[PDB]
Amino acid sequence: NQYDTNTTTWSPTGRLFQVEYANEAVNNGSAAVGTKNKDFVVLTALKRYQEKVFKLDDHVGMAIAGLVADGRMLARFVRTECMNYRYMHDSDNPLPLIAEIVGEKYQRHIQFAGKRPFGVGLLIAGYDSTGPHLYHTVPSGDVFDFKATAMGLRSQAARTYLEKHFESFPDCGLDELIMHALKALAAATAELNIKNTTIAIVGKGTPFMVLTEEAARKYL
Amino acid sequence: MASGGSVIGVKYNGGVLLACDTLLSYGSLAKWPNIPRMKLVGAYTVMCATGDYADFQEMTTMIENHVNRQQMYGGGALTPNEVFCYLQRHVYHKRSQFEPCLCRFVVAGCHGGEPFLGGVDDVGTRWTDDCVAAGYGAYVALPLLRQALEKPGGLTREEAIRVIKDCLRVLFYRECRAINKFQIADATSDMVSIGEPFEVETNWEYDGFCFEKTAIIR
Repeated sequence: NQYDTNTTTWSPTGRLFQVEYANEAVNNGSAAVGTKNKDFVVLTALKRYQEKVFKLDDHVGMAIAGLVADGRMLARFVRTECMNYRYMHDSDNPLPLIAEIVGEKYQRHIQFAGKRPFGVGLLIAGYDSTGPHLYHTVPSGDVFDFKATAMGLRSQAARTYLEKHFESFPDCGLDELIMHALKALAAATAELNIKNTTIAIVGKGTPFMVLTEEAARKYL
Repeated sequence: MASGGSVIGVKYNGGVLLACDTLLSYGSLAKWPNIPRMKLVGAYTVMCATGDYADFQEMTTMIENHVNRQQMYGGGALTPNEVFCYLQRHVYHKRSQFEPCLCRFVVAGCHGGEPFLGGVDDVGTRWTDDCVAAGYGAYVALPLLRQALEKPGGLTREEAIRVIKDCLRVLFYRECRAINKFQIADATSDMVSIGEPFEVETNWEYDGFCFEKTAIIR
């Protein structure tokens, strides 16, 4: 295949091949799941001790899938954007604006020869003046706003489960929502417990937080 | 070096008033008596400043643009508190380069039925409070607004207007570079409105001001 070495080469059917391959890096990381009700977002992730969930500011964090060194870069970047914002404004970086700028950073790495794609997907979960928000970012620079989804390996199954249940999630409380996020992450698999499964939460009243093994015992 | 004189502001029950005159001076020359010095910034907020009018124009332009662009590109409508914070950072930054904004700002607004009022000076000092002022307002007005606010339970809109006008009258009497022509903005119910100019009634007819009593030589 002549058309699949660089990012700066279209193919005769209007495809960018190197970009689809970066996208496989995501389909082959460990599964993560997100879901949201009226006032919280829950991330869960199946650790395959590997940092897979990062806090980006008081009101927002993310799960990754794929190349971790890419995840860490995208984190230094968002953290520095939120801090800047709060220095200038004394309030929280709004979440739609976080998504835009991540999207654009990714896109620049798919259009020049001196930049490599990012081989890492994010589930960004946060909470601001317009409620909770769950964004998915992929290496093509696309940015979806979801009520629920899953990424990474076997994560189709997680996706199927969620598809039957998400309509009920607006009404759920924070405990059923966490359980739905686990039955989903389970569907992508050894079983879940406090040494290989992460849970994080953010919402009204609730700065972004990874549950400790104690608090997580209740759910697991 | 078109320059603005005093600005004053006071909080009352339900909102806040900002007032100034419509004059730009150049040194002692009263050069433009019909300039509207107050600027609406976004949905909830209004600003004014004492000092160098060019530096005020530049700083409010920069701010109004951030506020309008942020709103238009999906990041919502900045609040008084946020506008104020951003202002103070830019004032401070410029001071830190030794290229100061030679103004003193007063900012006012109303969001969530909570009225804002605060001040920023040209080295970046900031404070909020129930009454703020700049220029000879700080020496002449604040003693009166502060006395007025001593009453418990706060001020009605009408009592806030009365005391704003008494301050205006003293500025007009004792501030050289002033004129009897003023506007008042009123932040209340999550929006600001700027009134038409008005004048205050003054007194000039005391017997102790007559020619014979003020004569240096009898």
